[PDB]
Amino acid sequence: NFLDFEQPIAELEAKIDSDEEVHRLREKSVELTRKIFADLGAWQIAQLARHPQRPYTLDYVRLAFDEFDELAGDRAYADDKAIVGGIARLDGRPVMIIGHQKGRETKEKIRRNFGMPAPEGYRKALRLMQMAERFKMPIITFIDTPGAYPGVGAEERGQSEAIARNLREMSRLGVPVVCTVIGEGGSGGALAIGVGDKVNMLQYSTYSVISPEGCASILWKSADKAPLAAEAMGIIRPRLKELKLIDSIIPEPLGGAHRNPEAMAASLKAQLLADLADLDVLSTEDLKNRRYQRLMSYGYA
Amino acid sequence: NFLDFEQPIAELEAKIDSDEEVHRLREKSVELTRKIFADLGAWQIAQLARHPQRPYTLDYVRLAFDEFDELAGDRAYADDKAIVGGIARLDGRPVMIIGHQKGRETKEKIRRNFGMPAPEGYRKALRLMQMAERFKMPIITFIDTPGAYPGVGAEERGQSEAIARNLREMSRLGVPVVCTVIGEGGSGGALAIGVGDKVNMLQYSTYSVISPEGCASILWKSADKAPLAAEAMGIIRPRLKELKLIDSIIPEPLGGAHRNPEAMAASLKAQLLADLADLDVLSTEDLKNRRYQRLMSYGYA
Amino acid sequence: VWTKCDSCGQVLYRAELERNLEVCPKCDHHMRMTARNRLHSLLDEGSLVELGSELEPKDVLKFRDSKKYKQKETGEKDALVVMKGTLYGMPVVAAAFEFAFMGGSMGSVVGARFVRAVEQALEDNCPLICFSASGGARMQEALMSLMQMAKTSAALAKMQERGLPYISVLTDPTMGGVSASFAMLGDLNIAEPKALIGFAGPRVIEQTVREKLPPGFQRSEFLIEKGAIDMIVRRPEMRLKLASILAKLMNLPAPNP
Amino acid sequence: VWTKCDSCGQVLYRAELERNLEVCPKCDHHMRMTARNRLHSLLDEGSLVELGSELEPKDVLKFRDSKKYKQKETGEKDALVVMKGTLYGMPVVAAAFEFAFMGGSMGSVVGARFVRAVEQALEDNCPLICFSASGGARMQEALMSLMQMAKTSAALAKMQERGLPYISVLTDPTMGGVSASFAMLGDLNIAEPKALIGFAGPRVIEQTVREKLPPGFQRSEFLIEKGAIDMIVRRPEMRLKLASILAKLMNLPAPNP
Ligand SMILES: [Zn+2]
Ligand SMILES: [Zn+2]
Repeated sequence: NFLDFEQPIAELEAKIDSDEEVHRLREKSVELTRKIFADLGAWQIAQLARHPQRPYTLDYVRLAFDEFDELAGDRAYADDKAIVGGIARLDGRPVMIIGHQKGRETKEKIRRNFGMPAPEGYRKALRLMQMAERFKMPIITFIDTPGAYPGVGAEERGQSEAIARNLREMSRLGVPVVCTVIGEGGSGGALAIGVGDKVNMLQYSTYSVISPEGCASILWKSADKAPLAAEAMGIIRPRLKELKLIDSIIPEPLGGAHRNPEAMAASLKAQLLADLADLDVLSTEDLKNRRYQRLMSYGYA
Repeated sequence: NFLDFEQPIAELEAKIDSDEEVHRLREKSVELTRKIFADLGAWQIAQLARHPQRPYTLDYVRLAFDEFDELAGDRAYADDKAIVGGIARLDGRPVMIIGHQKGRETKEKIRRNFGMPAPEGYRKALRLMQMAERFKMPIITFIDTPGAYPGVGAEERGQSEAIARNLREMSRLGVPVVCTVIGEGGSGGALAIGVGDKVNMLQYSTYSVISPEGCASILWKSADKAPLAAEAMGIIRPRLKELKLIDSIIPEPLGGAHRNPEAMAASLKAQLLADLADLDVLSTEDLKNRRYQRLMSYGYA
Repeated sequence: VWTKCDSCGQVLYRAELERNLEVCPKCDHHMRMTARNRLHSLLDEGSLVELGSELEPKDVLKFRDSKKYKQKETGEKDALVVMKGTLYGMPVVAAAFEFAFMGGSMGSVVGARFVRAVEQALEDNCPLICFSASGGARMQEALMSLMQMAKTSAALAKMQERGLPYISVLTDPTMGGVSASFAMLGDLNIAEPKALIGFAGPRVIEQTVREKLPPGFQRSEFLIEKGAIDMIVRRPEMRLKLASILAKLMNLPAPNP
Repeated sequence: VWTKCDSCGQVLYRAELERNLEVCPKCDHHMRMTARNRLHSLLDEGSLVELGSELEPKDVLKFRDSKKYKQKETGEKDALVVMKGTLYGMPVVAAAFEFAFMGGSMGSVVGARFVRAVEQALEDNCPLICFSASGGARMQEALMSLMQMAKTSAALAKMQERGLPYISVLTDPTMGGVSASFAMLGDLNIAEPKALIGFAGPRVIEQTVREKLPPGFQRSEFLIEKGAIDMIVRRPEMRLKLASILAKLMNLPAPNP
């Protein structure tokens, strides 16, 4: 449950047990939980992103979309459980939703490799983006994964090609694609479904070309000194926006998305609607050109 | 070596051991081997098709094509050894060659499932037909397989979808496709690479929706009574041609293709050249339309 | 009129297996469901307009028995039955196999009729749905049967470049030829509960590796885990679900449950 | 000038590892082969025209060391080196990684330069070849590095719908980011003998399943059997072979050996 430094907020949760009007001392609860979050360090942020009570793909699927039919398999090997995808409506408008599904409990986490997919997962992810296009449908993805599952079968089964083939095929997609990092944007295993027209990122989510711990123990010969790496690379929401890297930063409730998923859904569901509409004034031809263009610009050369 | 009823021809092979001019008694060898083959029964034919000394894919690859580079793998699982494919020239003209590779010896046969491919083999077969198209290249396939490998991994890996996906994708192929049954045209595992514009069949090769033995032990509750099935279904070269089913019947040397692969290559290599040229007077648009048309006509409704 | 259940035995009143669509209410086990009936239980009311009815077979090879094994126990032309119509006011073609007819064996008529559905759904410019149940291709028509695969699959291709949704519904059982053709080329592959689907029958498959076949091997539930199936929908729910999905693929308004 | 061999020890005269292209003549073991040299050993004579040379990096994040770790031991801008030119009189672009440069790490310049090769090969309307050697993306440029994957791969897409052949040559080693991007999106994926290719390094991979990694795991020979590689061509033969293949894909006349 409750994160680390949220302790005093957790302790202040001792209100339910409770003149009789003092019940509104929680005004101070609202503060504190306000000042505590005002000065959070890079490393501290990634912890919220990885927060144990943070909403996952399916949560928003149930909180913001209706008539969601989850499609399974890649047609050739299996149905990766680290990837959730299917056809649903977004205020009537059918959409193709694809995302990393971690899992609250340690058991679900196991059943879904903590959201790290195997090559057969990206192959499924793409099959769906492809079905979207086929039926002039929009594609909405939710990124939240520690990264692509590193393993033997993964390699033996083309974890590289799988990812690559997606980066290629996604760019040529002929419909709008809004990508939101709702949690942990890990490596290219996250990028394998992050090549979109609009690329929003929630206030406390992160994104990096490698996990902090790794980068840490590689350029600092120290594991624990990961926080140092986190602030070095620039894995935080704004740190990125200041570089044309992400389009918009969707904000979370007071003290984190976990503190109120129904409001977070609101904010997000809204943002999607925004992008997914100021994008229909574009012709397929233009859309793709816009994307390709935005794609070549990434970087400084 | 030598087949069954070819015995007297085998016995007559006792000439090498040998007036001195009698060495041309082999005029009678040429006959006999002429009269023996003149009256061969349906079942007897399928035996030549399955003949142990019959030329396989690679044989023609080396006998009629040059600069042959064999491509491997499907990009996702493995490199099926029951399927041979690659880029070569046919009198300068580059071509994409794909075919069932059985294998002379019992060891090679094992290394290549006696030419029965696994779903990962058709996936490779298609990847290559696709690379052909991409580079405005012709596709030439050689059919010779007992059928699609029936197994657990085969099923678990989509032997059905694999085959189907090919029948679909092959029809839409945007280049000329000449298909020749050089051996045993078995089920849809052979059909998985037999959807062509021109579909020739060697004189002694066969083709069926199911093997005789099976069909036998299913509609005759008898295995051995397969020959009966063979004549019933119509698995022989002409038996088919008499039904707009195959385009042309390429002839084999005197007494079988095994009796002289260099001549068979000649005949075949020729036939290909024929079709693969009276097909270039067609526009892609027309080509495909021609094919689709020839495709809907199959049957009697 | 009191039938017994395949795998359960729970006696049941025929009129009951009606609003329960030939399905066991105590075991949920799906059972043999007529080709013409299915089409009804799907398409709305009255809208049913049969296609390719002006299509009948014929033995062109003089096979053993053949002409005689080939209509009194099904009152139908061939294993497949195409039918135009609507789903919740949505124009949509359908088609279903009659596993009672020799095994829903695919051959000439089956392929022709199918193609029809595609031709029809093509100019009308509407979705296509196909319920599949077969044991392979009609050996009695040999290579004619085989070719059907390449054809039906070739047509389905037009269907797709056109952007029209085709849903294949694989029902117990769907094997060999059909399984390995249009019955697996659907935009959405949907299998009814505990169905038996595969290319080679367990029979032959077994006497090959000469061992024990894994548990579930070739059942909706097995397949769905090998990613060969998009989802497994129960029969009663099938009607609306199909409309639900199809409705989204077609951008039309959701059906009114 | 008498160097020793990596895995063999067989002393060798430098001038020897010349017409033998940095390859062990007694062990056939392929060794470190300069990025600018490779391009030479491929492209014909004189035809070499460098592209994207007017491209140099810069630290935009103020990383640890960074500006200092970033040219005296390679006399090059960034790990990749694009070069226009010809092969047996055939116009063809090329590009190769300098694994000496931090690890051939992909980042900003690497991606830009690559894109160039594609842009160049696009209007010229000629084949593209890329020799790859890297250990991942340049962490020093963070998400900028990552994005390169999506970009280079996005461009390669234009290349393909245009019908132009792109051959990726994976050389020991090609891992992570590049491995999982354009380095695996080639029309033909060719690996040099006994190369080490993969997405995750054996290092991390190992300390995961916490066991012994299979024999060969991630080597040209292993990969080729998992179908990730089209074929494995030796270095000396590489030149002509590339021309041979490319020549066929381009319909041009076979090169004159
Ligand atoms: Zn029951
Ligand atoms: Zn050596």
